[PDB]
Amino acid sequence: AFINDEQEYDQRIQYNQFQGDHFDLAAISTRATGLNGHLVLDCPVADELLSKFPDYNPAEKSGGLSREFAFMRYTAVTCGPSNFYRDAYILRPVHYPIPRQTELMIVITMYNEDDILLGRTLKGVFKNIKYLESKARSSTWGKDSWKKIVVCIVSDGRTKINERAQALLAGLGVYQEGLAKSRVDDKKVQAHMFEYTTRVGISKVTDDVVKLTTEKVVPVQMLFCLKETNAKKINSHRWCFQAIGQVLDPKIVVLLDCGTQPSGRSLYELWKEFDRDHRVAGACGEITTSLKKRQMITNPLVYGQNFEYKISNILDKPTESSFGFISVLPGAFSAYRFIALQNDINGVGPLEKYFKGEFLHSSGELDPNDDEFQMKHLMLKEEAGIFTSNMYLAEDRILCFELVAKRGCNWLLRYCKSARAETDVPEGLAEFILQRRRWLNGSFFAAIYSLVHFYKVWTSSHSFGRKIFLHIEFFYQLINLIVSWFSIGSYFLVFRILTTSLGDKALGFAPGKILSVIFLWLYLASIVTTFVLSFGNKPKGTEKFYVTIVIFFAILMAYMIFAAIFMAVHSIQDIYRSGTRITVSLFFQNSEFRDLVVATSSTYALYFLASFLYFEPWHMFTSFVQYILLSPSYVNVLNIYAFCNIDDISWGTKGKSLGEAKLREDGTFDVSVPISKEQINQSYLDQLEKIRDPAPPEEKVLVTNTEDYYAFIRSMTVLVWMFTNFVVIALVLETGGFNQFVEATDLANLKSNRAAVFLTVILWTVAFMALFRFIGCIYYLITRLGREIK
Amino acid sequence: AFINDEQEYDQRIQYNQFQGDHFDLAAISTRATGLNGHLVLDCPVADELLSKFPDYNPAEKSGGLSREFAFMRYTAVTCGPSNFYRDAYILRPVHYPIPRQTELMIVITMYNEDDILLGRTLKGVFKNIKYLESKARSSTWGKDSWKKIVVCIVSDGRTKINERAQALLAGLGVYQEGLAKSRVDDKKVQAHMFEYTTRVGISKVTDDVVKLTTEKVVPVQMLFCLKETNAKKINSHRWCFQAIGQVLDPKIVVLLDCGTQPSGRSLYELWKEFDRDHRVAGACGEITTSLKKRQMITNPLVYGQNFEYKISNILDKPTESSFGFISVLPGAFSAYRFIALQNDINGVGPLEKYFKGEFLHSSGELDPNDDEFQMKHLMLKEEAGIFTSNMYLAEDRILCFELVAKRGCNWLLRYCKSARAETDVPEGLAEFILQRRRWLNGSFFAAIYSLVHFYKVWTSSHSFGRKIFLHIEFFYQLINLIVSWFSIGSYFLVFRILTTSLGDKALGFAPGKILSVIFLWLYLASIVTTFVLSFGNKPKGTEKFYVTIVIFFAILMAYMIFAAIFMAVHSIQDIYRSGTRITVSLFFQNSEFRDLVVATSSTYALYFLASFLYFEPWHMFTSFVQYILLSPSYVNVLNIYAFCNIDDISWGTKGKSLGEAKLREDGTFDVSVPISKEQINQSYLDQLEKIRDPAPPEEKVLVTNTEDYYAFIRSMTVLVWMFTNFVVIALVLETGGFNQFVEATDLANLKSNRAAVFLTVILWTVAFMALFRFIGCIYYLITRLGREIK
Ligand SMILES: C[C@@H]([C@H](N)C(=O)N[C@H](C(=O)O)[C@H]1O[C@@H](n2ccc(=O)[nH]c2=O)[C@H](O)[C@@H]1O)[C@H](O)c1ccc(O)cn1
Ligand SMILES: C[C@@H]([C@H](N)C(=O)N[C@H](C(=O)O)[C@H]1O[C@@H](n2ccc(=O)[nH]c2=O)[C@H](O)[C@@H]1O)[C@H](O)c1ccc(O)cn1
Repeated sequence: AFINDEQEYDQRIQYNQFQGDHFDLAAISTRATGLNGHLVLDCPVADELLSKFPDYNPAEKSGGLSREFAFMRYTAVTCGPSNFYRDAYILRPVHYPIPRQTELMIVITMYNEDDILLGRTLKGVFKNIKYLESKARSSTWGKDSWKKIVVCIVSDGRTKINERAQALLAGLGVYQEGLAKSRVDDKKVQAHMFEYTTRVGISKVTDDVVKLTTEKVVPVQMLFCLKETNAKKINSHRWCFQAIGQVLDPKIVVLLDCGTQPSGRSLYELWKEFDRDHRVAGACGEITTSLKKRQMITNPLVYGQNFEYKISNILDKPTESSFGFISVLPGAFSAYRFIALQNDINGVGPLEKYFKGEFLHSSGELDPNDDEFQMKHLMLKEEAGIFTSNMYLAEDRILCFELVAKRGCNWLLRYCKSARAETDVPEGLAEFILQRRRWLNGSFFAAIYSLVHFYKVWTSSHSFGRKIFLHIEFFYQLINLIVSWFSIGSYFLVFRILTTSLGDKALGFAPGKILSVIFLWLYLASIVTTFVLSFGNKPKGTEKFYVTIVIFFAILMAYMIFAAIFMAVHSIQDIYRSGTRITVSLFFQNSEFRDLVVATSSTYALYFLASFLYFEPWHMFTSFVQYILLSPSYVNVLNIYAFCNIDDISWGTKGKSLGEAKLREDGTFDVSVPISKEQINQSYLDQLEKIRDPAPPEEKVLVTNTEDYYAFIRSMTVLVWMFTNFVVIALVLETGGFNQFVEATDLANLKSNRAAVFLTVILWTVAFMALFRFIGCIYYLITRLGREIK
Repeated sequence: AFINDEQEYDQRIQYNQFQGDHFDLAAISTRATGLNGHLVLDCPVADELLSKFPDYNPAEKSGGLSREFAFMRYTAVTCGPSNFYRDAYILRPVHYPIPRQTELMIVITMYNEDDILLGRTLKGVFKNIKYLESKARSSTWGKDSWKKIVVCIVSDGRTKINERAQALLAGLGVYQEGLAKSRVDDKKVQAHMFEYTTRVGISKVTDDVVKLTTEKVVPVQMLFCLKETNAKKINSHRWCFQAIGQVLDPKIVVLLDCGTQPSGRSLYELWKEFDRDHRVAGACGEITTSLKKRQMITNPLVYGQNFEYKISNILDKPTESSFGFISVLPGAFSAYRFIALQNDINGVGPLEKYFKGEFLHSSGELDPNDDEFQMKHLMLKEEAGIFTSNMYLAEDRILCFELVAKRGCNWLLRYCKSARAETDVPEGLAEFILQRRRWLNGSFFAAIYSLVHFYKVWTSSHSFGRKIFLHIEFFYQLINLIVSWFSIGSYFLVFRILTTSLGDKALGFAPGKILSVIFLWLYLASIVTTFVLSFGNKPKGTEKFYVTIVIFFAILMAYMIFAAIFMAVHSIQDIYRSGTRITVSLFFQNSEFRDLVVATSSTYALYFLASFLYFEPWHMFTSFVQYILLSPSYVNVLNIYAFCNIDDISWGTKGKSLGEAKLREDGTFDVSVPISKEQINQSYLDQLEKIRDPAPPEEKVLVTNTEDYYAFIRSMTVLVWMFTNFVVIALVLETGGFNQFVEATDLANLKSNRAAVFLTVILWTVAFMALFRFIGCIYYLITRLGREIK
């Protein structure tokens, strides 16, 4: 088990002086004393772990180690997040005789994750902490910097945590099996907290095994909170913010997920981003996809996701950062300023909005024995509108808007490209669809909520120009939402127009008509099958149907590109045939050539320039084709599945022995039945009276269950989506009854004109959005360079 | 509580001699002795119930009543249906010193039904038994006929049974609360059986209250089997047939449902049907809908259902009875010959097929403690094909085909119109849809199964002509299935053709085009909304959407009828305009007039004649319009909901405390945690070894859950249905890409020709099916009259 930039860190660190502070222990005889009336145990760690440390001395009973390094502390929490601070639950960092002030709380969320992912995450965090320690000419960082950093691991589900990750945590010395207790004082234990200052560092993380060693390891404060029952990531975040954060009172809370490995200096970059400008309240870093042992042709999906991530980080994040409002901060890797998230005195704030979703989106069955029964009952009893009851879709995204548009605060959201983190993307198609469901739903709901409540930014204390530019960004987001809502209809219209154009006898392509008909039939079949499977079955079961649909859509996209190229070439040849010389004006006057070629080429050129200026050009070659071929799948399959499954009904449906006869030694059976005449007569009369009366009306008027409400909401949403898309399609191609209002000959010309107008509109809208994003990223680069010079 | 044809029965009955036979009791001290090692208690009934009887004498301790009338017997059954006969479970009728042979077992099924429905059913049964007793010149019936009849009530769910119905049963004296025991000898009690010979008769059943009296009441044997947990009607029928039937060994088992009130002589008619011809194995009686306090205009749905039932009983049942094979025997009211249902020595038979559906269609989670674990494990372990695993759809319908096409037996199914029963139809729309789901699914699956396995009738020992006529019936059923599969597409095609015909400028109707377009859009919207609601929501929640859709379809049907009439009138006027005189040949040569008018008029005339010849003409006037207006709803809404919900997933998903710390008198908490160095080191080494190895491949290869299988089956079925219907529609109206293969002018003429051909085909197919059924019912009437003369 035990065996270049990192080397620089080791040189600056002495490694000889790591004596811990003395703290009061809890007596353990096996009666044990608990601090403040709570179940607290300070057990000793395995002797071998102590022996590994260089400072260990065989003569010393404990090796001469400090109290913190020698004993691991276990606490059982029964109250829950809401009352954790109210109760006298004291964490070790604040329990020292000299209080320790936290500067950076690194939160890690785990759920049945393999030991490899946790090992990679912990290796990244340890490397970042080592770099922070090694820093010499820093006012805040340097010697004894590890005392200001706390690593919190919140595992979701005691019975769902992977055994190998638990073994890894035990190897760190944080976790011990025997300590955990199910109940205390007839009260259920909601969470189990283990606190330990580990001096064990992960040397390397291979593909199959994890190797940890004690050589050149900086001490790290570890707090491992194991939850008794899984209550989702929102409940995990409630534990992190509402309960632990208040006790620790840290700044710049960093959120991480298992499998995300930050760089060697990324956390320092995030902290510097927060430190330079005091108005910044949230930050995010570039996220990258690993391509170590994945081939270009064997894994098209991975490379498509890589291209998507690179384009996002290069165009979308910089522009939003320039405007000061980021739609989404990646939960996998982001950071928030703690004070900015605090609610107002009135009780309304970003955290309240974020947490309300967990309470509202759940079965209305509250256990009276829970100590949080009053809070949940009050929250559910309150009248909730459409937006409040549907906050669960937005998730973290709501926090960004709530932070920017505060009543009287001046906060901003910023994106830094210096911070980089590597994560693992889902290789399988079913996992990809399941992941994209929530992304799409959250993005749509967040956009709608922000656009509807855009007036809230007026009261915020921002500069007038800042408000004007925020309004410009809101207008851009409105345009993007409108374009995204009509994605499927626009794709179908473009496909139909391009395929039918090949059917014209003017151009010499014979199989055009038959191919167009076959592709239309296959498209309709794929759409219908996708809808049926989305409503009925689970992605993991019927994966092959989705694979076939994706392959068909890739082939169709290839055919569409070929048709567009053929049409453009034919138009150019006709231009030359017409004679009278050729001029650039004539080329730009031809609708076919212009729309089909110029717009797409301009968009590609903008993407290429943006990639080059960021010194990340490879993704424009290695992973472009896969993304282009998969785009129709992105629009159709993912969007259909996301909209059909808006409601996430995780909870199930709903939720005195008469007697016991025991055979005795003899054949007789011991029974207790009525014997007296009086009681039998009384029972008979009671039955007669019970039946001898008319049936009263029920008039239950029960509130009923919430699952019906969310199912209704999802049904209405999908119906409206279908109706609008079909209205647009009927208007463009005269598909419905509109063809009756025209004649045999006028229909063709009118349809052609409408199709041309639609094509030019959509293509130029896409090109203009690309230009907008390009200019935004250019400005981001210029301003970042100028700030760096300063 | 206690207060003309029936009068005739009382006159013939002496009512003075009703002494019961003596039987051995079980000692009840409160240790009580059980017969054959089972928990059996013979408790005394309430003294007032004994006092009511005329034979009661105040001087006598028990009033002089017989043992059976004085004591009620309770038995606790733990084994279940499979092993009930194997175990020494003895029912009172077979426990007498002189064994009693059962002649007619009247089974009643109850599930949270109101006391009113049970009261009506029991009143009907008691009246039938009284009539049988009164019969004088009968070899089998007459004096002491009540000893040959046993009434079995199987209630589904101990905790779901309605309290008022239970009070009614207690008033009868069958049920007592104290006796029931949850467990015996550490074995769960599956069912609770109460046996009593009640002399209490229901005098009348008002709308709100039930009145029972002891005057002029014939004793009735009652066996009330209350099941501990609900396992559906198939499990109830398993209890009735597999377990009670074997012990009683009756003939002509009669099946009834709560709320079905048979006539005063209906059961005698069924028994006579069985007695006259020994080849008959199953029988059914006419079922009627009550219209006492329901208005023609206030309740259109009730009258539509009334018309449907009358037409069914007048046309469908007689023809199938004439052929000797009935597709469905109403479970609410039918009868079966017990010996015909018995399985073969090899273990294959109608009952095995019927019961296999319950076992296969359920969660694959068998409790090892069940005594039927071996049987269920063997059945599930066996390889099951598509048909065997989907038998749950057919339900009772499978029994009919399994009976007719036996390997070497000669059995027939017959329908008698002398037997009549009145039932309550669902007034609400949601209840109607829920009821029709299973009807449609069962009919479709039974038709498919019978058609596929038509060759099984070859080996049956029937006359050659009988086999020929059965094959003719199979061909007719194949045609009916084909017509029913394409119902929605045919309806849409007819609607589109009729609405577009009004758009032609030849006829002077201006709003035709706009109305056609609007109706097309509304039709598409209704279809899409129906599909979405069927997949997503529950009928009870979103009832108003269905109501609106039904109203729209009724309006559309009215408009379609108007359009057809207008077109026919215009065609006749053009015929007159053409000149050259008029002849019947010219009228029958015009496709428009012929197809639109002659076929529909012929069908209506056939229906009218069939109604008149059966002396039931009123339904052709009172309830015809409602059925005509609701037919499109029948085809669209019910069929869509039934096909979208083929899978009935009733079951849910899926299905050691670390320690306990108790605070003592002092502040210390009592805990048990590791103390010794050795155990801590051993645990640390164990964790190191656990993590120090590579991850082995899972390779679970688990069988997985069955719900996915049924969801997949339903998805495939709906997809195939959609594909076939759309193919037909595209072929007829040139809706898809087919229009590309024609020109501007030829398309209109070709579409018109195809539409005319489709209209004539469909209308004449309907007319010919109506004629076939009419001839069949005519033959049924003639043969029944001839048999009556004989
Ligand atoms: C999605 C993320 C990462 N791949 C991931 O999987 N995140 C999970 C999530 O988003 O839910 C985390 O949630 C935990 N979880 C799961 C189930 C539960 O029930 N409770 C619970 O806490 C999981 O263990 C996991 O750590 C990915 O890197 C990413 C995100 C944003 C982005 O812009 C780019 N990339
Ligand atoms: C449907 C029938 C009657 N209205 C009815 O409701 N039958 C129920 C059924 O068909 O299921 C019976 O099944 C019992 N049941 C219910 C739920 C459960 O979970 N377990 C259980 O035993 C119910 O109590 C009830 O007696 C109607 O008259 C009819 C039938 C056929 C026909 O051609 C014409 N009309």
